[PDB]
Amino acid sequence: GSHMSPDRCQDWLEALHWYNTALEMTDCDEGGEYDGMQDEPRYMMLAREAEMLFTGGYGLEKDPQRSGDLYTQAAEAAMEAMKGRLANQYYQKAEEAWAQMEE
Repeated sequence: GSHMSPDRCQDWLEALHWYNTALEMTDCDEGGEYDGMQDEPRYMMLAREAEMLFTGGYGLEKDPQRSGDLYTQAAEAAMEAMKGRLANQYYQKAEEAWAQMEE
């Protein structure tokens, strides 16, 4: 191969189609695919803040609600960036965030 490319363009639809109800673990197969990603990834920022809202971050109080809202937005931006694995994980984390309120 020349360079790992996001040829898994259908995988993010597939991933979100099967859903991820928090407690569903996946392969977590997120390595490094460099093709078409000519953009400054917003989903990492959104997920980083979501993480700060999840476990408590730099001046961010833990809030499962905002945490999931940020993770769901992050998943949108992730699946937008042809990265289904990230979208799935962030969605998995969004579900976990709210699941913590019913546990």
